[PDB]
Amino acid sequence: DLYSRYKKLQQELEFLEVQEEYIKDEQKNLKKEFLHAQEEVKRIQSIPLVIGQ
Amino acid sequence: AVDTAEQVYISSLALLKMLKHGRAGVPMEVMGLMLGEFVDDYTVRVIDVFAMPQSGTGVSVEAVDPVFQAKMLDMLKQTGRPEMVVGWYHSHPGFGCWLSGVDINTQQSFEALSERAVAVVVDPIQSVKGKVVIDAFRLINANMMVLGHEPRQTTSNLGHLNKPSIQALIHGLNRHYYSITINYRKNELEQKMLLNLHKKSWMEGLTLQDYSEHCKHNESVVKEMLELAKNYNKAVEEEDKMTPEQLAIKNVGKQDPKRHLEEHVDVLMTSNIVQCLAAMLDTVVFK
Amino acid sequence: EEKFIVKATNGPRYVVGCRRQLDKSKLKPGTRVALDMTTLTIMRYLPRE
Amino acid sequence: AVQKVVVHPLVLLSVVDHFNRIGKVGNQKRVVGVLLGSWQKKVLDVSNSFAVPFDEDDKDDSVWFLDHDYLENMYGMFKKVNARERIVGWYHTGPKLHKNDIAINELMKRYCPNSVLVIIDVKPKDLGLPTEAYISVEEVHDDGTPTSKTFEHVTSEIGAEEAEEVGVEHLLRDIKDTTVGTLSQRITNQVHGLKGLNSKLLDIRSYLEKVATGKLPINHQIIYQLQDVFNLLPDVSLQEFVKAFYLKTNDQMVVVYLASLIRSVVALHNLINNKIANRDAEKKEG
Ligand SMILES: [Zn+2]
Repeated sequence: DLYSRYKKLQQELEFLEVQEEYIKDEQKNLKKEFLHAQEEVKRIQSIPLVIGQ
Repeated sequence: AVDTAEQVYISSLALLKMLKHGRAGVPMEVMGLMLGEFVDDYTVRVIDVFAMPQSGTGVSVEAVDPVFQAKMLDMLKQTGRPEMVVGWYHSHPGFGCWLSGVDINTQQSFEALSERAVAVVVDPIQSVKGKVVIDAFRLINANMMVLGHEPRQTTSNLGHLNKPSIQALIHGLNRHYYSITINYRKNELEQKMLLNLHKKSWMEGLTLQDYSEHCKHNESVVKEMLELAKNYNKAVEEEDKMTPEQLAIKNVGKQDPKRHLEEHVDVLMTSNIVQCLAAMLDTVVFK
Repeated sequence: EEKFIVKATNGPRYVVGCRRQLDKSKLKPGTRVALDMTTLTIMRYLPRE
Repeated sequence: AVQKVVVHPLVLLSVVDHFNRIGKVGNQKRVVGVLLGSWQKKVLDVSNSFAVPFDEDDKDDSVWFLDHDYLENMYGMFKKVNARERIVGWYHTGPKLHKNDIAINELMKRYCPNSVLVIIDVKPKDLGLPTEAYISVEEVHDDGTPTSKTFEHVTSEIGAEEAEEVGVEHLLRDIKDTTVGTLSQRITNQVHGLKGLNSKLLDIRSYLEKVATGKLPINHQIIYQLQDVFNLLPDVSLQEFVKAFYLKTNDQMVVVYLASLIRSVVALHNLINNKIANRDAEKKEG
């Protein structure tokens, strides 16, 4: 189990390594979706309107 | 006494035609027709959609001219549009998208032929430009009041039918009334064509025209905007001089809703235009 | 200068934009104008008598 | 007469419908439809249109089929429902310009006023603008060739009025707006080179070929002005533009200062919190 710990840990290494491109995709895409929704709720606001008090 | 799960297929054709019908959606009552072909019971497809001339009588069963109808339909038959009418659509501006007595009566009269009779009501007037989402309508039988209301399977789409979340009209008019889900369809041709056309719509003809314009406007127009940007940034900085005092006093909780960060970040994003167009000018000068 | 405030006869107050046709010459305040039910645009003005 | 025109995506989507209702014919030749718009105002505006059957012959190219009755009926009903739009001209989906098109357009040149011709592609593989507006006028030729119908290129733009933008944006949910920033600008700054590359490569090759290897005197005279435009930039040494480069690089320096200073301001809260929050959380942990 001592020498097996290495070979067993390699799987965890690859598993933790594969998450890099994943979080890259998330952080790059969700900000684009963020500005998307931002402009979506921004275009809701229009100049012509009624003035209250 | 059998009922299945029906879903109304909507293409870009009928959508755009209902947008033009939206421009035609003036308070004067209007008429419209929908055409298509029925492959089976639980699916319905619409393709050919046109408008109708306005009248002073408004929407009524008498307003529809049968000979003119059959005439235009025949003119569609001699052409490349061999589809039977799948129903009719209209507009109900400002009093709500619901159906009145005359409307449900002429609906009852027009559903005598087709058992389905898809009913679509578009009202762009109070509808925000944020969402073009529309809800198709259906007609329940009057003899089903004894048994359950809607004997329809696939209940997973009711959450998608929950878009009209208004707390009045829905369970208010829910008696002897209901709706149906809406989905779209797109192929590669329409996708590529419309995407390229829209990208070109946001682009130029030769695409090299209005770029160098702004590139050479960076030393004239943008400069003033940069000066104003520095003015607002300084207007923030004068408060930022007051900030370390508060940071030396409280530090607990935030009483200032102003972020002061992301805005300046956006200012930097507008400042990066010079850097991005610098390489452009380099390419123009080089070759 | 591009967008101003309008006052209806019925008493509610609104705001509109500027049409690409008309210019800033007659856009100056102190002149009764006209509006449209759609998009609240301006076809022309309404001279007082 | 007309400086520029406005073409809405609806008609091209109607062409998509033309490629829709085909139903696997095995012919799929050019189809001539009838375009509608407003000729009243100086700038042309396209709202909607309809479709008319059009057929030709395999061998003989002079064969063209139109319909007067169907046209008068469709335009009649369309004028009945909407009086804000009238007839303007026609268009074809053919990638190539046939010689018979002058005879096809001659009909609407007689019955109707002057018509504008629009040429598009059957397969949207073209990256460039699919719609080319061509006005039909009679111009005096310098070489002395007999007066004939000449198609002049007119600039155009693709836009929508109000609801069509919403419909397109909703049906797509893919394309992005202007969105001033890094990626939106750099994408253009990348692909534009290809935009010029494929176009120029598709042009100058056939140009070089047809000039030396070809005939049918299309009046090459304008191409001397082409080459002249190519000679308008005789390899400037930039020696006079050195000061301009200095000013531009100075503006670049301004961008540097602004960026560094602003980022230095933003770093405040981060390089405070990273300490004060962590030390407090750690000391209050146990
Ligand atoms: Zn009403």
